[PDB]
Amino acid sequence: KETAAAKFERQHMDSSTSAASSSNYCNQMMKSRNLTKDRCKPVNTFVHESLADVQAVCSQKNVACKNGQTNCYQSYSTMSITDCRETGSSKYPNCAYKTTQANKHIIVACEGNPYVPVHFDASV
Ligand SMILES: O=c1ccn([C@H]2O[C@@H](COP(=O)(O)OP(=O)(O)OP(=O)(O)OP(=O)(O)OP(=O)(O)OP(=O)(O)OP(=O)(O)O)[C@@H](O)[C@H]2O)c(=O)[nH]1
Repeated sequence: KETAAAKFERQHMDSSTSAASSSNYCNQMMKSRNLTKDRCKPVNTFVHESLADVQAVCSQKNVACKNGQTNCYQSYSTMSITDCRETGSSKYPNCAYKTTQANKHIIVACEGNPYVPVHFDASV
């Protein structure tokens, strides 16, 4: 059974220098990571850092999660990321995405023991 930490790696982890793909990165990535199987996931960020660097964020700046839980953490460093946002014309199961590359501070929710990223909350 897929753990929350494993699901965070599948949905958000793309360790590389930055986005690389043969075509539209977000279309290819959201499909291959199975983020378009039951619905078009409307917004999804990929993080192009090492897993260790992303896991380390669970000990960085504690911030309120958007839902009001208090187990969110903001990276001290900017981080190479790629935002995927569903287009207006995208309708499931023909999901389409616009790709936005950025360097931003990420905000993740962490849980468990070991305390590890389980949710991507925002970037700033
Ligand atoms: O900059 C951003 C903003 C958001 N995300 C997403 O990332 C996931 C985190 O991972 P998870 O394990 O958490 O996965 P899930 O992907 O199942 O989402 P959650 O259960 O956490 O709930 P939620 O945040 O309410 O999103 P939904 O996708 O259910 O739909 P809505 O946008 O509300 O549409 P609506 O207007 O009602 O039709 C989602 O929560 C969501 O935050 C990014 O990547 N980057």
